[PDB]
Amino acid sequence: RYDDQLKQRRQNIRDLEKLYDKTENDIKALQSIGQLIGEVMKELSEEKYIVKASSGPRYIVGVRNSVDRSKLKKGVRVTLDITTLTIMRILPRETDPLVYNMTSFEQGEITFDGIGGLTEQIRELREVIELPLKNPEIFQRVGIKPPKGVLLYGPPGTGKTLLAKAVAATIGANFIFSPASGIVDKYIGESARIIREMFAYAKEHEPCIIFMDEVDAIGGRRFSEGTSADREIQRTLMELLTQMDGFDNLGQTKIIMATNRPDTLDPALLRPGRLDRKVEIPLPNEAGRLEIFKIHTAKVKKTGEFDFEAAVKMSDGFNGADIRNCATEAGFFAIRDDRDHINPDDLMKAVRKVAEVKKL
Amino acid sequence: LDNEIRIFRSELQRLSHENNVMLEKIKDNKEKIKNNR
Ligand SMILES: Nc1ncnc2c1ncn2[C@@H]1O[C@H](COP(=O)(O)OP(=O)(O)O)[C@@H](O)[C@H]1O
Repeated sequence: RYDDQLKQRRQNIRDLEKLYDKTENDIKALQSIGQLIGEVMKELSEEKYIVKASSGPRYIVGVRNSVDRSKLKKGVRVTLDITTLTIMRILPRETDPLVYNMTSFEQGEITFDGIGGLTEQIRELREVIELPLKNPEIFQRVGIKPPKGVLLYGPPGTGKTLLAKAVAATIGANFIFSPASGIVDKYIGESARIIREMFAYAKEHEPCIIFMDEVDAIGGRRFSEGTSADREIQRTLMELLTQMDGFDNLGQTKIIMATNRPDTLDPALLRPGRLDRKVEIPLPNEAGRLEIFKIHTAKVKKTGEFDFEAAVKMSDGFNGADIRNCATEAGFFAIRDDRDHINPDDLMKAVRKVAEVKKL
Repeated sequence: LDNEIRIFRSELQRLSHENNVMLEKIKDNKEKIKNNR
């Protein structure tokens, strides 16, 4: 009887030792007041560095005992106190997985790439890019210098983002990709820090491929007036070039870029020897469109027919990426007639609207 | 089992002292946070 009255107590106490340690933890943190964030321009001595805060100024500072003066160099991100302004700690890996993300299975060496439209391209990039990566100890002794970089231009609405994503995945290369928007959309004046990190991260995961679209955004002014307000639109080209020159072009890192307006490109660089090989790309033809429509339309409950042949012969003057719309241009009429298995009548009048959609 | 309650009441008298003690150090911190909140 008088045993259970105690047995609830050994439970009681341990149910407080948990509670206590928490309430004693937090006060152990509140004294540790906040800090301030900066970035470095250069270096002068182990007793004096330079910084650049995240609220303007370019202070001069010293440094604490603990942190290795070795790791402190240019480009690094930094933290320090508010009054004395002495640097203590570092945080690398300015993560932004919305920006980039790896494809490790792209290092599979047997991956699938069977969408339609284009064969000699995927055939030739295999020539342009495979050999300098797998056993490139020959390009030197033969004599030539391989291409540091590539460029892939064409018209819009063609679905090439998935292409370069694919062919580096069958070959067995570690693929990563980041648009040139968020690096200048999310990050107005803290951008090029991401660039160099995007390579160092890429280095120690060698070999690897790059891909990056909307590349015509780095230009901005392109020194359209030489005012000191577009330093972001200027330097963001600079750090790009200085870094890609630093590869040595050995055969464990290569680069891809793309846009629609190469005539709008910035040949201040990326023309002569950096993006040496320029490669245009075509549109479909009398059977490619069935090689395409066999992809999207195949993935939905139609009736099952081959009006494609008699269809595309009616089609002409036809870009590429309008095809996810063309099926769904018909899907918006099957449901209207309260259907499940559509007919080609929706397809025979599908484009009949879409051709006028190209007008504007 | 007479010696039971002459003994197993003693521990009960102890853990009450153990409980009210730990009950207060948390009350102490419980107020601190409000002072710094
Ligand atoms: N050859 C193709 N095969 C399959 N889908 C394609 C093809 N070309 C374009 N598309 C479609 O277009 C879209 C991708 O185009 P997108 O990547 O935006 O081109 P770009 O990168 O030139 O802007 C996808 O919805 C895709 O289904």
